[PDB]
Amino acid sequence: EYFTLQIRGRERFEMFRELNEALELKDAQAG
Amino acid sequence: EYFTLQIRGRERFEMFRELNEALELKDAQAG
Amino acid sequence: EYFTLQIRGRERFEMFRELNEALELKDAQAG
Amino acid sequence: EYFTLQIRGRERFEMFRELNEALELKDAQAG
Repeated sequence: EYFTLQIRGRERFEMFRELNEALELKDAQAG
Repeated sequence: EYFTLQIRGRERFEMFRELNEALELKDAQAG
Repeated sequence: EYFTLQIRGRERFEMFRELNEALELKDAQAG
Repeated sequence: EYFTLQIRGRERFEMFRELNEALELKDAQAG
């Protein structure tokens, strides 16, 4: 299930995007 | 400028939503 | 109960510090 | 340079620990 979050500010968006990509990379390997 | 981030998983979405709301509350007061 | 997390990199530390302060401000008011 | 952040609450600590480990895994590979 996918959800969408609206974020205000380019810098804030960049931060959350990096954190989300980091979590997805962790899962793809698992650990 | 608003951006939208697609997140996978209800629990992950809840976490990012709380973090985003926390940052917005901090800004509304400023500090 | 307090815990301590060791973080590598000033920029990363700044980011987590802002996020942690944001969550604490949210709790102090509650919502 | 390593920094230390004091966090209140086991659940909050768990969340930041997962996020920090995710960022470190991303860097170890780079991307």
